[PDB]
Amino acid sequence: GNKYIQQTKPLTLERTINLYPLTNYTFGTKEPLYEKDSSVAARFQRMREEFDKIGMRRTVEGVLIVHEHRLPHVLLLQLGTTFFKLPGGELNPGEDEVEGLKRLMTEILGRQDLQDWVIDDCIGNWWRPNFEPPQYPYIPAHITKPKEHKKLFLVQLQEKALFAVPKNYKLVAAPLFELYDNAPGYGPIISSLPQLLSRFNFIYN
Amino acid sequence: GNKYIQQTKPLTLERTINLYPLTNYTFGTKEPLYEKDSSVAARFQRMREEFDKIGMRRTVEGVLIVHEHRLPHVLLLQLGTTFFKLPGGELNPGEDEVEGLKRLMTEILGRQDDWVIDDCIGNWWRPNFEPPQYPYIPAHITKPKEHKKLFLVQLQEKALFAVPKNYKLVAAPLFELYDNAPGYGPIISSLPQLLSRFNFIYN
Amino acid sequence: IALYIGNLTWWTTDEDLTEAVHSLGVNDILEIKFFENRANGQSKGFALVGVGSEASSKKLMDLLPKRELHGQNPVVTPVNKQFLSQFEMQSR
Amino acid sequence: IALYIGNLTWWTTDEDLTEAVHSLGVNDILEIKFFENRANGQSKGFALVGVGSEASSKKLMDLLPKRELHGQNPVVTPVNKQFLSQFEMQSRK
RNA sequence: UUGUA
RNA sequence: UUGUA
Repeated sequence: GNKYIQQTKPLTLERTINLYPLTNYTFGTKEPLYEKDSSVAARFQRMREEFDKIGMRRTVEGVLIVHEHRLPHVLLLQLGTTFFKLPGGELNPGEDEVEGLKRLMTEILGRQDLQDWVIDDCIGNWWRPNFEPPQYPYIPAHITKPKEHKKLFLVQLQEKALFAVPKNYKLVAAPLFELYDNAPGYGPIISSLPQLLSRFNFIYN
Repeated sequence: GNKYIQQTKPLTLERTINLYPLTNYTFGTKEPLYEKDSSVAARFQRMREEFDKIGMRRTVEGVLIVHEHRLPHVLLLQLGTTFFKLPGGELNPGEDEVEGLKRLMTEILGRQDDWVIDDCIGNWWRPNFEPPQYPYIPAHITKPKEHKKLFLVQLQEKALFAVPKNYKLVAAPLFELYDNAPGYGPIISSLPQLLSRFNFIYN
Repeated sequence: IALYIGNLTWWTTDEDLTEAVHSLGVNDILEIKFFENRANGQSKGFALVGVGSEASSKKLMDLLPKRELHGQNPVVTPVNKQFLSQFEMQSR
Repeated sequence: IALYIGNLTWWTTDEDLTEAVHSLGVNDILEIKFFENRANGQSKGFALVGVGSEASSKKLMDLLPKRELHGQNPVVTPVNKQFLSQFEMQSRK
């Protein structure tokens, strides 16, 4: 008898994604990149101001996945000892969401020597109703003008590639069970990634 | 001046889903449905057992969403005022996931007098014959007992839902579930996040 | 100059509220800030409102509470730490 | 009739763990119940394990250490609430 | 440790 | 309340 070929599925119904060993990826340094804002209260002030000239903040973050021991790890930037962020940032007004993440990723991990990113999956949306830390994966009934909107994009990696990192940031590969139900550790967003990625069908090369 | 035509966006990048007012949807009572398992240690006993000859247990659940006041609501099933389960169940060995779900849904919410499902929103695996379920398979586990798979069930503009006497069909707004695992389990309560990616329309 | 509005649904919004006062005809709204469950960001059902005029403040004090938002009567009081407590007692 | 087995990585499957055991002459395994964080489900480095044969136990004890599962030498020990107290203290690593 | 009308 | 380098 001869093997039948399981056809590909509607992407919406099954998304297959390719993960390669952390080793396949090499990471050199680069001049450090101090954030635009500084203190906690510092960035909110900036927000208020900007919201009045431009409007709602549009933030995009990229979730780069590798794996180890048949277990996905998310690359998390890390300032100091206990702060993590996903590579990403603020869009310039009018900017095409994806084009903007590309610009940002390159800005934040670019190799000295024209790479290209594969972004074709939005994996989450988070909204800040008012001008404080609170963020929710949805816009509350009473809110008609959110202060900031965050869109999340799975970012596929190739079999191998090289990246560069600000001399101030350290780059860690968070495994999922390290993040799961670990809101205190990494926040709500980052810590719910295991959930938000569970839908993907991963391949460990 | 002349605008260029917006290119098409891959569905994987922007999934646009149509929602309708909860009030377009109504229930009628039906013959009550009990559960294959009864007591707690039962399901696991059956689980253990079944697995031995069937292999892994494949479970699915459907996530029917409605909208009121610009807030997506999920239809859950309650009995005692503290238990809420998604519609769905175990598959029969070899059964197709989607068709499978359809079957179980209609089975549990019929229209004597249809289902649309094109999205997988989640996955949770049960590492042992214990309660714990995680949205991923831990590295030391090679053969997990149960495998739950959740789908977005698109609904018609309006419909009727037969409801086993023993069940009340509630419609939780998102915030009710958010961060509320002590109320709705870790699956259910993480449905908000799991749903955030969808570009909903509130018809 | 500021106040407290309450006894309104959790879907009563800054926008469609401003319409209410615009109906009384004030337009003074500087800013509005809702109180809400941090856990899920759900509105508590009352907002601290910000205003710039005093004569309108009267109107709000005076007249608003005898109107229906979504079937509710806007229990408007001025900003006081002893009012507030009843507004959250409300939550319960 | 059970032992403990530790100094195991968190990625030591139950399969590869058993792969090593039959490779000692022992063909009467029981349970192979792993201990693991209930929050994230991560393996706790050790696993309870019972055995029908009760001399093969010695086998493990003697032979399993000085073998390498994922470049780590296991630690076959009898069952004991002091070993519990021992492994558990290790998990915090 | 969303579980027993 | 993952926030100070």
